[PDB]
Amino acid sequence: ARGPKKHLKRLAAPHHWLLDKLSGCYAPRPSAGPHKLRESLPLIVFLRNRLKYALNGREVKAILMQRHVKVDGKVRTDTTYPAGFMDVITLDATNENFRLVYDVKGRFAVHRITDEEASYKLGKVKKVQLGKKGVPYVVTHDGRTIRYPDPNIKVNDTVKIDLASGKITDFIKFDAGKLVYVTGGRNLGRIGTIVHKERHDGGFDLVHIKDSLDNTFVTRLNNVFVIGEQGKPYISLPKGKGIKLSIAEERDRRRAQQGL
Amino acid sequence: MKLNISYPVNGSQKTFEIDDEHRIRVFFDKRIGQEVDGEAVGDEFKGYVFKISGGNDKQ
Amino acid sequence: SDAVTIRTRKVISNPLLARKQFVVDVLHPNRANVSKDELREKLAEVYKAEKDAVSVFGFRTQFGGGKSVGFGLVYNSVAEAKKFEPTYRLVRYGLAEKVEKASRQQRKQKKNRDKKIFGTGKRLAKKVARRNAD
RNA sequence: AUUCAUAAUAACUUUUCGAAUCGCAUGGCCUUGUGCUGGCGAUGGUUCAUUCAAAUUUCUGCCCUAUCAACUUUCGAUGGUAGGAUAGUGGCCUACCAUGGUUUCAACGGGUAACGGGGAAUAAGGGUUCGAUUCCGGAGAGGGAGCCUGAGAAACGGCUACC
RNA sequence: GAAACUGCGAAUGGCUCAUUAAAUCAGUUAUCGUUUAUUUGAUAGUUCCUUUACUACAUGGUAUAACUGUGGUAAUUCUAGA
Repeated sequence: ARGPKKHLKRLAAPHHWLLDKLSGCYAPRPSAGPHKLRESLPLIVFLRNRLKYALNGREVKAILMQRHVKVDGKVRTDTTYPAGFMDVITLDATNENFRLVYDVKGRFAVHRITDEEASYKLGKVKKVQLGKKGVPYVVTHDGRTIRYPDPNIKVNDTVKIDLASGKITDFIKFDAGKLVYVTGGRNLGRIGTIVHKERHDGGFDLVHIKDSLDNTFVTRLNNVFVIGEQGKPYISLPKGKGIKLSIAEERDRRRAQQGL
Repeated sequence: MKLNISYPVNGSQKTFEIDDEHRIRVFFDKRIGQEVDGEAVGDEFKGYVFKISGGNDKQ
Repeated sequence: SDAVTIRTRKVISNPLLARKQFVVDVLHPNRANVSKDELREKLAEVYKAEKDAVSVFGFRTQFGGGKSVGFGLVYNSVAEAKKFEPTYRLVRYGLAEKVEKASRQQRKQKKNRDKKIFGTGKRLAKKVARRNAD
């Protein structure tokens, strides 16, 4: 179509944004950035539809351009800057910190965090290569390039980024028996532990994951993110701790709150 | 015939109407950049060295 | 007799815009409705504001009358409310006056005539003057 | 899974890049200079990676028609070698060579009051009909062709020519 | 703060369904077969007109808009000369 598209029509935006049908014709199109647009949440959608701090786009823009909001320690005055999975956004006024993670229903939940853990983030190792002058580097899922990685770090490993100076702190190996998190497909938002990984040469390694309540599923290697060990994560989890309660199970509890 | 003439060491310019086409032929069959002689151009143009610089036709 | 009895619901303090935002529910039995100016002066004494930092809009009356639900904003100061309020709401409250402007079609036609001129136009003004003079 | 990433040697090159750019606040020091050293931006820039993409691409799946049975191939049809061109693979094109390739499991031709799909109507089940049209993909900007600029266009609220 | 240079955008959007029957398209693959402004993260101490030019880096020069003025054409977002 003669060049790249710049508009995102409503009903063609990712469903986890939960934009209402009738408010207009267009959705905020994420700009190019650290995360793929299908897997990103525009700052305007987060600040208006999630937090209700803004009432419309002009007030979103007025918030962003006065540098009250910063993502990964940088201001990002762009309305549709592509914030994405696990990114930590700091709103210094009101002294609030958020981690952008999906809830168990496949949509980004508002996840309140403290400053000490707002200071860091985790990156999934997407590539390991030798750069220029024969210098190895790793590439994370958010497009970060970290030179001089630990030689034990391999593909689909996890690293912890200091997020103030983008330097490696420690890594986690992809191995059996370790808590993982599915980041795509219909298992998006689930948290579990690796049971075993099946090879399937020629494409799409699969991994078997067991939930806390002993619910087992299998998923593609591309959509599996390591967050820590069993019962001890490196990220605070939102309400529900990734369990996927069944329909009648959610029914009786929701009546327990409201309908008694 | 109109003549838009400029003297550029002092930045002056003026228009003339030099009729009697039987003597305008010093400009005829001469291109831009070629030198004409002002002696036949007029009586007041004694010793001037006019270089052709441009012009506009009818239309 | 009147019993306006304003109630204020869903109040969040938003120092990002340096305001407070809320839904406002008015019970006005035996009355058509309450004016937005009256809402502003009521919330002025509710939040000890200056009555120009208070802005209200929305205000749909329910079927059958007696109750209306709308939106309210109480800013921290007058100038700070001026910086974030829309021009139409400020004109609605009188804090600002609508500017003098021709219609949108008039502006567009003027801009299209501006496109057809290169430069200031004083050169061509005098040239066409000396031409149409004869 | 690479003649991969890298790295080395020998040279080559209308020698690419390697900051003559801008705002704000302007501190600290010794050497009595208007000396030294100073922040935070901003713009720019070579490769790599990422992202938004694009291009090509594997397999399988389209309505009616035989009163369409053979089609393609001298004028590229099918394949090989080499070269040229391209961002790149490739008959994409060129030279030479071979005679191949499709087809009653319907090729090729003809028709469509055919853009395709998500879908719509009706429907016990199985089905039938519709889908120009709110989303996705494609194509076009009176009809053709050509091209500049640009990362990206064979663009038309760009240009050039013909009708 | 008009005008103008520079930069960026104008290839998005919107409209339509004429063409088009393995074509488009759909699901599913591939690039170990390529281009990719932009964003983001990294990344450049190596440069004696590209060597008798060690004849400025406390920082090279040239050439033009707008503008001033003289003009053409009935007419175009035409433009000539200085």
